[PDB]
Amino acid sequence: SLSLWQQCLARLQDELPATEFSMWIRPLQAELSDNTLALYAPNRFVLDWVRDKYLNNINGLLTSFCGADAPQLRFEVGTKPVTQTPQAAVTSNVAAPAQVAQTQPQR
Repeated sequence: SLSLWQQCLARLQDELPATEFSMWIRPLQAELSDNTLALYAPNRFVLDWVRDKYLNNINGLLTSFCGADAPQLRFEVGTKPVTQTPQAAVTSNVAAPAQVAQTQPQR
């Protein structure tokens, strides 16, 4: 019924008139990990900012809710990066030893 993010928002808007959070969260995408509220922003700037105020607020609530269950928060820039490149290699080897020959008889 209720989601961490949602609560975090209302809590921040209820704790104080600070509506800024609504600007540094609306365009962002929060992710619940059953105990970790991540935040997806278009850049790192927003993250630092949000983690500056939002964090404090959220944390206070997480503990104020239960304390022994107070989860954590995460921050990142959009979705993870992408990878895709070729691969190859080459090797070699050369050799050609020898062995002297002699008997050296006696008398």
